[PDB]
Amino acid sequence: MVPISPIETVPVKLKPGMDGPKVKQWPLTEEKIKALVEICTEMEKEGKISKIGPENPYNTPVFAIKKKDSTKWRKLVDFRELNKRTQDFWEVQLGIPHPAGLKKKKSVTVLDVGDAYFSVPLDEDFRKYTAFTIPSINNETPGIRYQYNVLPQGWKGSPAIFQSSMTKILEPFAAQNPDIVIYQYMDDLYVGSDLEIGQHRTKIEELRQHLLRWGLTTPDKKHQKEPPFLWMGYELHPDKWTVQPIVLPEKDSWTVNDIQKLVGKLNWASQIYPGIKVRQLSKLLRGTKALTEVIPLTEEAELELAENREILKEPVHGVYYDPSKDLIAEIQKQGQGQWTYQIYQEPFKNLKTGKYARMRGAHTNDVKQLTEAVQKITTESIVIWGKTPKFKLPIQKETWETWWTEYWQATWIPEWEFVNTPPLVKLWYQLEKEPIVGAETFYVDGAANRETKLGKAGYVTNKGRQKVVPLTNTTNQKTELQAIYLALQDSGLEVNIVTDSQYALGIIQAQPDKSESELVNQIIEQLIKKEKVYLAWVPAHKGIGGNEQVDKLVSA
Amino acid sequence: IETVPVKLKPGMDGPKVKQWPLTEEKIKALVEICTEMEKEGKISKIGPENPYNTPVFAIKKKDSTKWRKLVDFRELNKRTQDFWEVQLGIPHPAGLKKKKSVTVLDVGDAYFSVPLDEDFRKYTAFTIPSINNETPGIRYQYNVLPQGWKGSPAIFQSSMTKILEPFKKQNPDIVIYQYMDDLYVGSDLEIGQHRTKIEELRQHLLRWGLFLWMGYELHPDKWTVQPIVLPEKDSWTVNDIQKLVGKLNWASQIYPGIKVRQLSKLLRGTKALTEVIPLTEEAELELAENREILKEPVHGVYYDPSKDLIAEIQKQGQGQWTYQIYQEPFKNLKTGKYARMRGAHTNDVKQLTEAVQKITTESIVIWGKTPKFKLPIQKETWETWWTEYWQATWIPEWEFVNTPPLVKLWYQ
Ligand SMILES: Cc1cc(/C=C/C#N)cc(C)c1Nc1ccnc(Nc2ccc(C#N)cc2)n1
Ligand SMILES: NCc1ccc(OC(F)(F)F)cc1
Ligand SMILES: [Mg+2]
Repeated sequence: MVPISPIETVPVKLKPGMDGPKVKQWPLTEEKIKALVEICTEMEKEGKISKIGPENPYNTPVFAIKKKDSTKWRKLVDFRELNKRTQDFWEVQLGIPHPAGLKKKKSVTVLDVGDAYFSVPLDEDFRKYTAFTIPSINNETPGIRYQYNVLPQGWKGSPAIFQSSMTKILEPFAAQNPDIVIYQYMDDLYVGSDLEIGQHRTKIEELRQHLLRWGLTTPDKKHQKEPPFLWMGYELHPDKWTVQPIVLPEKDSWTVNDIQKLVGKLNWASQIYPGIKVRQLSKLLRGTKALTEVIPLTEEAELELAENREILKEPVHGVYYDPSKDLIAEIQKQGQGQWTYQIYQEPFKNLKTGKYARMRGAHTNDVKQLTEAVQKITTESIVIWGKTPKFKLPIQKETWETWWTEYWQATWIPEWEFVNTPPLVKLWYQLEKEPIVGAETFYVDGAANRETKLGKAGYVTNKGRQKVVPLTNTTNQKTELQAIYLALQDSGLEVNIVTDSQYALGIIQAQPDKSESELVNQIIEQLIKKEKVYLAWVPAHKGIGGNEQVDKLVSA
Repeated sequence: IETVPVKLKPGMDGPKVKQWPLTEEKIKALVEICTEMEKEGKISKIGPENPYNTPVFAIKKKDSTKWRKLVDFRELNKRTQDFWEVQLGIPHPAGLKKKKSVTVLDVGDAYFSVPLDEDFRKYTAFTIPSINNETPGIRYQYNVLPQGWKGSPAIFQSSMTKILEPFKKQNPDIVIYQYMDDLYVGSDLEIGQHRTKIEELRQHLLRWGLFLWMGYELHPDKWTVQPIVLPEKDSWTVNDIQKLVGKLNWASQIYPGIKVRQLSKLLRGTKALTEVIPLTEEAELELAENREILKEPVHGVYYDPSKDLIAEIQKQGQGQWTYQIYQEPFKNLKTGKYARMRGAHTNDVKQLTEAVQKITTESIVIWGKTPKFKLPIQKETWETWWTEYWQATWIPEWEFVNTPPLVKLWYQ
């Protein structure tokens, strides 16, 4: 015989303080026992399991399950308890490759490694913990006891240990054949290259010879799997990729469940279909969680859906990555906090697309959202391609410069160019850095009774202009905003405003262009109409004139 | 030879911290560095039975053509036991900050000569990721004391003392301070003389079998602070006076004797913001009394080694940044301002990252530990960019300020 290299076992432990599982074996039907005995007899012959003596205290339940329209049985061991007690492992299967990061391949061949899959040796010291019992016929004899010698299907460490073992034997082949790629998924190996077909098939045969050194045979037969591959919700083709078919149901009535499913499909679709929007549809899921509850669609949701149906009307494919070319990312504002993007190398051929939604908060602006979108795309691109794309952004260079230089926070976006593609992101207002000569000065204030919720807001000016308005169902913070609103409303195109409100300053210094607060929105609307606005803060209760006068007026 | 036993803190498991995404050039640099380290026995490949992870990346240090591996051990360092048996902690030299020149050397390479305790090695696990996760990340752990780990200077401290023993007796006026992978050497001599002596020290290291050649020159005796100062003006607008009263009101939380009463009285009326108001005698006296108060140190300020240092930073515009280091609010242990711009002129975030490094350095020199930062930046912007600008071998802790501080005005 030909000596083969053994697979070194991975040492395994239970979690600290925990012992192995001891779980009662369910009674089974006479025929299930007979079928399990047959199955285990064969498995034992292959060295996968061994009979053990009475001294092993451990047990895990075993079941027999029908082949469903066939007569045959399969053994299922329920490892739930042992899994709870087994140490954590390094999980490599997180970090799924994105198709848009793959490189085109002329050939991709699949090899069946299924016989390795069930044959990986298990750490000798851990085997005792895998003990199981075939119940005896009539229970007039001791059950037949076995333990595993190999990684059992369903056990916590099997995927990680099989993956690490396979990678280790593949490493020298990969390293010494830089002209191919190899990827393992379940019991298959996928080997791609650009080689002339003859050379490719030679590489495949050499790979088979390499695996033979560990005793791993692969079928001489021609694999049934061919490109295109259905993989992780994608279609992979030699020169292009897409998501598997996305078909949106028509329904006269929609439930919470149907909406979650609809949004899921749309989210999945958005990585290739440009312009997908989920805002209005996602809303219908706010609160609730009663699953069978039917939600009437708003007109807004109907429109969003119709827009999506149009986008999904015919198939769209992405191309693969060419490392020799720059990555370009282009972004568009879609409205209602929604942003959409395309990443490409050559014009009109996207590698992938995607979307970004505005974060939750009381106030926001387009520039901040655009910035967040840029950071997200950047991070994604590092993951997929290992570099930042060059950005094309619908914001003028001068607008960006005015923004970042004056914004209270440090902020940055990487190399980018303006693309003139409405709607453009712009600054709706900017406050003065110095008080305005010749502009009327409004000293504003407001106050409310916390019990009755009664309040007042108003102003007094250097021209003797004055206003005080009575208010109901209000708060101190609200009256402070109301007072600023009145001064904006009653002044000319240039105005100086003096407030003691740290709350109002905090909001205005954040430069929102939109707010969940009705009042902030009205304030923003007024600011947009001004030519010049200087906002001055002073401390309350200090005897600062015009602030004290209006404080007295509004305090009732 | 002869590993020192190390443990985590009671009830704590090792770090499992996600590797963040790395650029192609950083991955290639790390593959190259780690291949050499593995050959030299410093690190070894590990298997799936090791669940732990600590993030790694690569930097280019100051004036350098080659990458340096930087492991972010922050999580591990928190989870690692403090160091007691021989070492109680070393009284932090108070003279270090008083030296004319302090040069900073990276001595971290010396740590690789000491084997790491066999039972603790698994907790140093790290991963070299692959682009688009197309190949399994490369998994390693340290066989020796890693750079950036809290335990390394502690365990190596015995060896370091012997190495520098002849240098310290030959040069008694010199303060040597070690923090993490850094060695801080102060001297009052002429900078040319200071430099040769630094190179004298380097030879002591190299001769003992082994980025050392580099040095980073500080002059902490030139480090200056920011007292609260008030404008001196011939004519005050209403707006000037409101700004003054605002600033004094703020100052009165720091200095109790501050009074705004007379100055505020000038504000009585409802007046145009740009109108000039003559100061009354009472106003001038008050302003004068306030100025005098502000020339004094703050009352009851003391450093507590058992408390965190907190560092706040404000962006002042035009590449200017102000900062304060404190334990309790309004009792500032240090304040300062950075003007000087090395590159970074179109990049806010690069500027901030450099400010963060300079402040931490000052913190290490003065107190021997790093502050927790309150950064005026959005989390996502910072997290995406900071590693691109990082030149230090340690990393501090930070949190993010989302609400604009009103007090920016007054540190300006
Ligand atoms: C992640 C991955 C999944 C499958 C297969 C998963 C399944 N089922 C097959 C391979 C070979 C890979 N690995 C890589 C690595 C680099 N480029 C590529 N490009 C590439 C892959 C497949 C096709 C096709 N058709 C075209 C190009 N694949
Ligand atoms: N001893 C037989 C055997 C079992 C499994 C194998 O594949 C492995 F690499 F472990 F995943 C390779 C060989
Ligand atoms: Mg008031």
